Amino acid sequence: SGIVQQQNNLLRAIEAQQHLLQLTVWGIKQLQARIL
Amino acid sequence: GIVQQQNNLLRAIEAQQHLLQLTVWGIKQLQARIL
Amino acid sequence: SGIVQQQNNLLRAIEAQQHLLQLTVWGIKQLQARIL
Amino acid sequence: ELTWEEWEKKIEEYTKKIEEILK
Amino acid sequence: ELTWEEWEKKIEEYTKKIEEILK
Amino acid sequence: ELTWEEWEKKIEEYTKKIEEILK
Repeated sequence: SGIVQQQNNLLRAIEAQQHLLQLTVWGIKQLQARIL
Repeated sequence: GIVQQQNNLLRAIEAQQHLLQLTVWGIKQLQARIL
Repeated sequence: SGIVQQQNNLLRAIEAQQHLLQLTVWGIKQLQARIL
Repeated sequence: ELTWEEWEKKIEEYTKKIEEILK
Repeated sequence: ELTWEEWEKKIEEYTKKIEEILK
Repeated sequence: ELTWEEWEKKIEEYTKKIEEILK
């Protein structure tokens, strides 16, 4: 719709991707500890 | 303009989502190998 | 303040998330080389 | 602390949220 | 199945694409 | 080339920067 709504949608998507990025950090650290 | 910049942001987020699909894929590959 | 400022903040956030994502790629490659 | 099963479920949940926005 | 070689190529492609958008 | 210790530090540095931006 408008720019204001679309800005909010982009913000929510980036916030959710930050959670995904944190989850990938956790998985890498888990495997690193197992391997090394 | 703001309209163009908003579209570029969407395209970056879509590409960042593809990257996340790839890193999740790689973590799952190693996890299944290890555990 | 306004949409212009908020849009700039989102750009900086994704720029920083890309650095974070590149670091996760490095960690995955390190572990991949160790395992395989 | 997470089990790998919980990790996978949260990945799916955040993906669903994002794809709803991208759609 | 995806190979690690193509995985690495696709990572580079999307990362380069974002870098060009942000410029 | 990074050590894993340096990797962990930069992860946290970028995480804090993002979280501050997202408020």
